[PDB]
This record gives sequence, C-alpha cells and structure tokens, in this order.
Amino acid sequence: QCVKLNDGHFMPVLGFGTYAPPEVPRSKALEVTKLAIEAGFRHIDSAHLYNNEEQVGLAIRSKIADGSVKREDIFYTSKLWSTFHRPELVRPALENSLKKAQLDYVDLYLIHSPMSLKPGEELSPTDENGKVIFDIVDLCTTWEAMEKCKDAGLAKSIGVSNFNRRQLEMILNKPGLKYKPVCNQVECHPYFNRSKLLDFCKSKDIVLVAYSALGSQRDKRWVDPNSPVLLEDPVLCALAKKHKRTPALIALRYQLQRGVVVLAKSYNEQRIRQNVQVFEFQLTAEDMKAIDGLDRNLHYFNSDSFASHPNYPYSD
Ligand SMILES: NC(=O)c1ccc[n+]([C@@H]2O[C@H](COP(=O)([O-])OP(=O)(O)OC[C@H]3O[C@@H](n4cnc5c(N)ncnc54)[C@H](OP(=O)(O)O)[C@@H]3O)[C@@H](O)[C@H]2O)c1
Repeated sequence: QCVKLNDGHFMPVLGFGTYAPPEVPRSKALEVTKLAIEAGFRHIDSAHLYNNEEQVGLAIRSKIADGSVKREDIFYTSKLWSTFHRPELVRPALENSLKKAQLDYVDLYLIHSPMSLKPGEELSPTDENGKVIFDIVDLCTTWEAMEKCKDAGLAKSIGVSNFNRRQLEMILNKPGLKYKPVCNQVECHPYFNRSKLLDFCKSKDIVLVAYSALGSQRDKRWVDPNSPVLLEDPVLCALAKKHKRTPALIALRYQLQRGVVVLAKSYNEQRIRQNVQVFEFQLTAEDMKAIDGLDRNLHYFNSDSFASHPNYPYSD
C-alpha cells in the first residue's frame, strides 16, 4: 500500500534501496533493481551520490519495455548531492539525474543532506585531516530552487533527508514557503527509532522515511564494526520465531506500524523476495512495545569525516 503525501501525490510505504559500495560492479544495480520490481517493489530509492542512476533508470525502463509496469506504477526517488546546494546548481543537478536515468521526471527529489560541500569536481572534497570541506549555504535558498523544480514538472514531489527537527523547522518557517517537504528521509531503526522527530513530522503531515532500517551495510568508511548488529538482536530474533518470519521482516514491519515509510536494500535475490512479505503479517501492541524498548541512540553513520560539519544533524 501507499501513503498520501501533503502535496496530494502517493508514495508506496515499502521502498527498495539501491546503494551499494563502489567495489560492487555497476551492472549489479541493474540486475537487482529489475529483481526488486519483479518481486513487487514499486518505490525505488537512488541518488547522484550512488553513481548508479544509469543502471537504476535502465532497470525501471526495462520493466516498462518488457510490459511488467508502466511509468505511473513506479515511484522513483533521487537526491541532490551536497556539492550542488547553491540554488543556481539545483536544477542542473536534477537535469543530470534525469539524463542518466533517461526519465522525464522523478517522483521525489530530496536534499540528500544539510551538510553543504565545496562545489567542484569531487563528490567529497576533504582537507588534509580527512574532514569534508564544507560550504556555507542558506538551505532556504536551496529549498526555493527545489520548489521551482516541482513547478517545472521535473520532480512530482520534493523533500529532505538527514535533517533534524530544527533544520526542518527552518524550512517550514521560511517566509513565502510554497511547498512543505513531503518527507524527511533519516536513519531509523529499533536502535535509533527517532520517535520525537517522528512525532514532530506526524504533527506537520511530513512522512518519515527510514534508511538503515535493517542495521545499515556496516561500511568501514562510516560504521564502527564493534557496534551491535541489529539483525542479531535477541528481541528481534524472539519476535521472528513467534511470528515465523525473520529479524529483518520484524524490523521492517515495526516501521510500517509506526506510520514510517521504510527502505530496504538487498542485492541478494532470495532476500529481495523475502522483504516484500512485510505485508503478510502484523505485530501486536506488546510486540511493538518490546521493539520500542530497544532504542539506544545508536546512529551507525558515525565518522570524523562529517561529525565536525557545522550542519551535522546529531548531538553527540
Ligand atoms: N539518505 C541517506 O543519507 C541514505 C543513507 C543510507 C541509506 N539510504 C538509502 O536507504 C537504503 C537502505 O539503507 P542501507 O543501505 O543502510 O541498508 P539496509 O536497508 O539497512 O540493509 C542493510 C543490509 O541488510 C541486508 N538485508 C536485506 N534484507 C535482508 C534480509 N531479509 N535478511 C537479512 N539481511 C538482509 C542487506 O544485505 P544483502 O544485500 O546481502 O541482502 C543490506 O546490506 C540505501 O540503499 C539507500 O537507498 C539513504
């Protein structure tokens, strides 16, 4: 099923995550995105950062060309990268995304992060200490340029990602605001459930979309390998046995029952098909309370590389 966004458009509540690290061959994104659509995913999440929009777009268009779906059945997301926050670069950046995917529009365009970076060749310009070279950009001006992309029909809906409550309030309080963010895509899982940010988002009819809902890919660039493995959690395992599902399915269903839209990345055929089974069962109030009890303020993304950024959303 879908949730109705605050601009009247509809978003499927289960989304497929397409990010894989650069060591994974680019051709895999094509294969697995087709498999996801074939399994029943209709919401597909990409970004300029992922260097896979050519492949993800081809997977979508291939499933259109092969008769499986129409463009109107797919909900396709991309994101403005942080080197393009200056308002004059927003539309060009979006047009690159459209060119790569060979699509006329995205269903959703997000500001990927509030942590603006120096414009240039690199995705991630850093100094000699490894910290990313920041840019100072009024994100309200960035947002105005996002609104023009919606008016031009290049993005059906616009929203944000990795914003905390205050950063979000800055947008909502902007003089002359035309379109509220339809969503805030943020790290969200039983060890970092974001319930306060969720309550705030609910109060403004903004959808919280969860990433790393399965514990993240635990990439050594950003994630401490000593951090607890979400999917090995004894409570999630006990609930999996109770319901004859898996820890992953429990973690996904938890988000759906909280009114959270949830992403799920898998590049494995069997797990991709497993993940759509989230619609086949329910958790009880007691199950949900047990999962709510797991919250431990654990953001997996935890690196020096962004912890010193002025717009770093977390308070550590
Ligand atoms: N806006 C942002 O800053 C941002 C940040 C992070 C992520 N995202 C988006 O959200 C997506 C998902 O988040 P994520 O990349 O952190 O990964 P994730 O959804 O939390 O998944 C983590 C891992 O779980 C495994 N997995 C999936 N299904 C499973 C199952 N049924 N049983 C056991 N393991 C399973 C996957 O490995 P296998 O591939 O081997 O199955 C995957 O590597 C990303 O792909 C991206 O689209 C956005």
